[PDB]
Amino acid sequence: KYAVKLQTDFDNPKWIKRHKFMFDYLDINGNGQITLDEIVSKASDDICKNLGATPAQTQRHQDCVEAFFRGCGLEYGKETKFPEFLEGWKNLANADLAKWARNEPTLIREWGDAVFDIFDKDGSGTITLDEWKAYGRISGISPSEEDCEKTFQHCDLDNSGELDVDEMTRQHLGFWYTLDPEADGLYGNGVP
Ligand SMILES: O=C1N2C=C(c3ccc(O)cc3)N=C(Cc3ccccc3)C2=N[C@@]1(Cc1ccc(O)cc1)OO
Repeated sequence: KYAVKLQTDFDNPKWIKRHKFMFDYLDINGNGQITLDEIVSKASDDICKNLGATPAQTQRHQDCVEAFFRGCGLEYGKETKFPEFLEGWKNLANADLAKWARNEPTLIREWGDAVFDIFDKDGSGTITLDEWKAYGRISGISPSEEDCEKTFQHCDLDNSGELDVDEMTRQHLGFWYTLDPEADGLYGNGVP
């Protein structure tokens, strides 16, 4: 196991292409713009509803999603195009990396906590391969049952073969923020 690299690379076509792929994935209608309203609706009225989240869990998850995407520029009643979106990610990456460097919880970690809570009815605090496939399909970020397995092959699992928020946060920092080579493949062949 290795530490995460905090060095950014916002100019790398690979990092920009990754967020472009996701932006397009979020831009359902392909109108070239998204709104915090769509992101929150996807989070609360789609994902949380279909996973069977309680009212409380759904609210906490919404609060975290709202804070996260506000981090990268989004806002209610405001259309955000890719250019602004990308610039938003640079600021968020910088802001979250600054918090990590001071041992303050990051927005990416807090989003993770909300997601894991939905699958934590017994106290384990982890997510099993089967629950991730569920999340992958419902959220649409990894509908491929195969890619989800690759996610679990890629990540370091606990003694039960289960994924915990600490490891997933490590991976996401590298995948979404630093374009760390060690993170490549986190989502299988589903996200470049
Ligand atoms: O990381 C995640 N995501 C990143 C992006 C995303 C979006 C745009 C970009 O440019 C880059 C990345 N989009 C979605 C899907 C989603 C979007 C909006 C509302 C709800 C869900 C998403 N779901 C997560 C949630 C998560 C977070 C931390 C964890 O430890 C575990 C799980 O799972 O991997």
